Amino acid sequence: PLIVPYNLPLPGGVVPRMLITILGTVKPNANRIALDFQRGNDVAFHFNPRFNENNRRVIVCNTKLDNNWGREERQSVFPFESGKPFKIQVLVEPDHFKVAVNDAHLLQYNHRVKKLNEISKLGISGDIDLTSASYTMI
Ligand SMILES: OC[C@H]1O[C@H](Sc2cccc(I)c2)[C@H](O)[C@@H](n2cc(-c3cc(F)c(F)c(F)c3)nn2)[C@H]1O
Ligand SMILES: [Cl-]
Repeated sequence: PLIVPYNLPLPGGVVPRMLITILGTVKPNANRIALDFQRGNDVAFHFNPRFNENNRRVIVCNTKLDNNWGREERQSVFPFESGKPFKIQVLVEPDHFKVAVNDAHLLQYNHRVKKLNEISKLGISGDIDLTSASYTMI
């Protein structure tokens, strides 16, 4: 397994048609997972599965600018299960990140950070065993 938190450089940032794949297994009794697509210290796209927010499972997405979080976008469709292997695919499209989990579309997140070629890091954190993190062009 890879170390978590994991810092994956995205050389030259992201671009439409770029597909980022994260493979791992959710730990038993997991509480949270986070993907952070970052432009320097800003977080262009935070993707945050929460396994127990008031005894509900929810995916919270947001952007952090100058250390301030913005308006949350929440998705109650929750495809993760404690103890189980998963695949998160983040496809960069011209106007949003498109996320599929286990080959099923999950959500889209409109680009708030617009300098895509400056979003040059993906951080992976939380309650997972991380198997691989990679990217390719489709
Ligand atoms: O809006 C989104 C944010 O919400 C709250 S901050 C807040 C409070 C009130 C109103 C508003 I607007 C925002 C969270 O604390 C933020 N978070 C989560 C993680 C995190 C770290 C890790 F190391 C993990 F492994 C992990 F899974 C998650 N770091 N930061 C982020 O999720
Ligand atoms: Cl959290």
